Amino acid sequence: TKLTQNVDLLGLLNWRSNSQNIKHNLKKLMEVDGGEIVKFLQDTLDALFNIMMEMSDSETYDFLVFDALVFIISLIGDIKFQHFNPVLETYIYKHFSATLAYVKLSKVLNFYVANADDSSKTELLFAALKALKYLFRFIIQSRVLYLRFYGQSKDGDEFNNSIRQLFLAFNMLMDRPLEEAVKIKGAALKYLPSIINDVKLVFDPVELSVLFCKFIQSIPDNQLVRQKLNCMTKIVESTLFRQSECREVLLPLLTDQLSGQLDDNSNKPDHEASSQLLSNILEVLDRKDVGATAVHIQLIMERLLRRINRTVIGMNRQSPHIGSFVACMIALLQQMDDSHYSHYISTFKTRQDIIDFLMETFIMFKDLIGKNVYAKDWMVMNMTQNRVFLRAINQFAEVLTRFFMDQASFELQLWNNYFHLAVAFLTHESLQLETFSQAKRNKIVKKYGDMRKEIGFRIRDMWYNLGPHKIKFIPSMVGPILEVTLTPEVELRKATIPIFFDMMQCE
Repeated sequence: TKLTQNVDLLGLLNWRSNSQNIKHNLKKLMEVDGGEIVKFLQDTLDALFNIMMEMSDSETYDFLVFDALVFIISLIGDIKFQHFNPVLETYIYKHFSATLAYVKLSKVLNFYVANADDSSKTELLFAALKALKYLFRFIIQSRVLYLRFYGQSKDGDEFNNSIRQLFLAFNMLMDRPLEEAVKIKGAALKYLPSIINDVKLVFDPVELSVLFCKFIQSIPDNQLVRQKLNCMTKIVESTLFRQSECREVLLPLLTDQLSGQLDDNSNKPDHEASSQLLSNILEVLDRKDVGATAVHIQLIMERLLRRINRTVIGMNRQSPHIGSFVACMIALLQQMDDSHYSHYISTFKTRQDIIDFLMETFIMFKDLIGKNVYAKDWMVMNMTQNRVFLRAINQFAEVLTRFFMDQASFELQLWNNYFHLAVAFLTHESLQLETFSQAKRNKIVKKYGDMRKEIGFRIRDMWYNLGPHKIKFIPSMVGPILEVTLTPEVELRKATIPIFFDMMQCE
């Protein structure tokens, strides 16, 4: 476990006397075995730093050493080599002693990205794309080491610049024709968001946000849809916990790309990745102490609901992962508050437009409750979505009231649809269902109450409020009110039968 079989390594150990073959040894490093390396890799790192504080004037050696360490870390990525990382970070954060190397390293990266069209530099590029996370971690450590060693950076600004220009070269690669490096472009988008949680330390988070923003617009906007979605997933994942000052600026970009995903009619395959976004975004929104988001959920509401309803009427087919999108929209309006329904979801364009939107939503709810997308074993989340339907459909009852009694002296037909939903929802989850156990009864009751009670009371009181237009309704609507009157409970049945006498007197 100490004995080593290699000449390149050993000569580099006394590179101080092998000051000549440093170039040669470096040219010979690409075939040094991983086992040969791992024994004293950190020691190679220290010798490497000695080289870089001394012989930086051989920026040829900067390239060579750079690719050598990239080869080292790419080696380290393997399952055979996942295990040294504790030693790695220990050295990086206890014995790493490089101060200005990070400048040189970012510099070499910028060279490589600049010289990207060269096929000989392509693989060095792509390997660096793989190792970006460690590369940046080391550049962080070297930079902050320079910082403490010098107290502060008189020129940290030009460092931030280094970041920006390097980003710009990246941007123009994405502007460059795809056929050059389509693979490495995907690899880029994949591995860049690694660096951001380390960018946190030494940077303006808003600037990083807008950086990746510009990056995203730089995409050829008919390519790498799955790839870009996974990338932006890794973005939304991290540093969105540092919410307010990246949320607000990333978010519009996020909506742009997902709404491009919305309706192009090539949209069909990305469904999965769109679902991941939709999910992660709003669930971290519900992640409590990330910050205040009611406005933010408000925005997402505004410009994604009619969208997603259309979507899942198109995602309609039961066989696919439609249910995931269901989870999305429910959780949405679950978190999202009544106020926000009132905000603009109440406040759409010319009235008949919102009327059409509502009728679509209702016939969707009918498509949901009838033919639930669930195997009846997820009754937990099933009951929950019952709750959110309860709440949302309530709020829709109130909007239809506040805008659609005889103040709108007319336009009273849609309520047939309405009450169909009202009952069809009411038309399951009955006494025998809880009867599966007493535990089943009481679990449902304690956790949830008896939703049927207030469902009935809502239909009841809105029936009262329906006004003398009831005459337009009775003979048709008499169907459903028997289901509710037949409801196996006691109370709401007592509150429900009088409806008979009510339209009895109206007629």
